[PDB]
Amino acid sequence: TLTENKRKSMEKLSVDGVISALAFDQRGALKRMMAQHQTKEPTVEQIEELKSLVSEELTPFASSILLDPEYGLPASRVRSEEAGLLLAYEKTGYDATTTSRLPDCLDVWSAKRIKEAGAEAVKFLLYYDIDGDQDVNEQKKAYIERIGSECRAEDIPFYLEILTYDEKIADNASPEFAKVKAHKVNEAMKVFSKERFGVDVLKVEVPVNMKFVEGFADGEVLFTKEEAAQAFRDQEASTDLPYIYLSAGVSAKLFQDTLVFAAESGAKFNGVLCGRATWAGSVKVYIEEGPQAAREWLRTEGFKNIDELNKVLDKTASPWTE
Amino acid sequence: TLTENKRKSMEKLSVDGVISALAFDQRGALKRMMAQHQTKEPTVEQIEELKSLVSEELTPFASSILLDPEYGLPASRVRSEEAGLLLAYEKTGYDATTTSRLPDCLDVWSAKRIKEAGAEAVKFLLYYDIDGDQDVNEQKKAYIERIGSECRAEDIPFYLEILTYDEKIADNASPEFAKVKAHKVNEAMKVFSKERFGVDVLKVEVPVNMKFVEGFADGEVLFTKEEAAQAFRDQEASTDLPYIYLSAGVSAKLFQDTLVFAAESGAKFNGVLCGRATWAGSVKVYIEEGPQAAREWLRTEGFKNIDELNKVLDKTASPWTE
Ligand SMILES: [Ca+2]
Ligand SMILES: [Ca+2]
Ligand SMILES: [Ca+2]
Ligand SMILES: [Ca+2]
Ligand SMILES: [Ca+2]
Repeated sequence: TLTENKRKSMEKLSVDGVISALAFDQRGALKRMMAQHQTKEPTVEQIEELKSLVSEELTPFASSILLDPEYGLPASRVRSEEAGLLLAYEKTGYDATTTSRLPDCLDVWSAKRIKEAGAEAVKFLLYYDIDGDQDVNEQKKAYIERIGSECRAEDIPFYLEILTYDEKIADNASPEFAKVKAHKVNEAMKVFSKERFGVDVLKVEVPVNMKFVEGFADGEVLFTKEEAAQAFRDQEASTDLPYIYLSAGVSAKLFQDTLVFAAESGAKFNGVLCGRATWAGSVKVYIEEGPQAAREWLRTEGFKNIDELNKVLDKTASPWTE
Repeated sequence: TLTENKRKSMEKLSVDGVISALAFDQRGALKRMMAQHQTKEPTVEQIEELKSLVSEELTPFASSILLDPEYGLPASRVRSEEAGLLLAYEKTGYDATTTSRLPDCLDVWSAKRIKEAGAEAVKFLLYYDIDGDQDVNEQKKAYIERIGSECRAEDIPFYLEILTYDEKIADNASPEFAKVKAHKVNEAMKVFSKERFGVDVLKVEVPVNMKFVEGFADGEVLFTKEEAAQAFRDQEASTDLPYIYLSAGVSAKLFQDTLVFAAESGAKFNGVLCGRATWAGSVKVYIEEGPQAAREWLRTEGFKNIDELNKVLDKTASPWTE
């Protein structure tokens, strides 16, 4: 049950119980995208500006925006007044030399400081392999307990993002991983739905790799529609917390088709925290043609993209408000 | 100020508003004492036993005991029913290679787990140099905010221990450091007394190296008694929080003399988190004549030691109930 302040914050992040949030806390990933289109290293000024442009042009069409404290603070101050704010709390990436992918908060940040920076939610990404090293997972669970406790104290919603993996499978897009994905996703949600983690909303993957599902696949078919549908019902049965989907490994259209398939299957998901697909194309335009050009792209292609997603969400998502 | 549960825990940690706590969360430092008679590397059993012996024999005469989650959990279960329990949350020691001495919680622990382990307080040691790198201190302040937040959420008193140092002064006991100690201690207390850090009790050094104070000094004299007394008054005015003294670099007798002097100077300290000198003479006896001998040393010399300290506290310490 939400405290008064957490409920107020949840309300600021959604519309009629549905979270239609724009994810733009990309840091290293965004810089790498930018570097594709110019010779000089992308600058802090360029990065901050592009985030500000996306925030200004697209938040009128989003219930909230997720930004990073590193480059995203100016962008947060120019968001639509109707849109709420989440700030990321985790350091990006993971050590490729090991399989542990341990969580680490930004060095000079705390839940209190995230709140003071005007956020209505603390977001934190955790990599989790339910079948992995038990001592590694013990450390991960302890770390999430601390964060959930911070958020309880600061009275600010805790959005926990879970990205699954397997210590022994290098490629999550592989058929090998696809066969175990539902297990990884749904069992991880079951663990992190425990009261002791203090989570208010789970940001999670769809529990199936739709590219291998009958009727969605163009190549090999690993699952029938009924099998895929059962993975969604299992996911729904894994938690009683609000949860929202992130998009990965799929085209904007497939993600939208997945949202429809999810709702048809019985998943009562409560929205999305989705980004790249919507503003991606503006990065090239910003680098090559400049800010005003980027605005124009966002006002046209950007809007068209977010609009189509919104219409789908509007007919697929269920409200977290019971 | 204190919530109902924090106050109840605070009361379990003290007697008549005075904290006479036995500090015994030493880890590496204790097995190293056990160097006498190097019949192999000290056993985890031995370490857990000595801690249990000390706990069972001495806690009847202390208001609480501080243990480490590493070796001290068995010890904590055999503590007198009249003594409260603090558990250490920080990893011991620091990197000698660098000057940052960054804090770091025990990997598989959280304030929640500490509370679940039966503790009436979370204790955390932070090394702080008020004059050191500004970014390092930013990271340290953020870290303490997080812990302070955890403890608020779990509704458990937060005991912050501050050990001061200087990035550019190797020896803590040097005359050079002595000349700035009061500055380091008192200014750090001012910082961590701010509401945002959520500290309930400060465990701090006396703000002067008494080994250089007129009348207390065996060798050269750096300060008069009036200069020392003022440092104590400055310390009293650096915080409105309850604070207790740790004993460092001095004999049991000198520590006790310092308590008297502190009180005479106008310091309203609320007890101590000490006792290493009360059980110090049993470490050798334990690996010399076995468990039985140690118990006898504790029931005799041990008791005398802690009883003697208690009598000084009765004449010097002020109740935190203020
Ligand atoms: Ca609208
Ligand atoms: Ca308006
Ligand atoms: Ca539950
Ligand atoms: Ca459910
Ligand atoms: Ca007493």
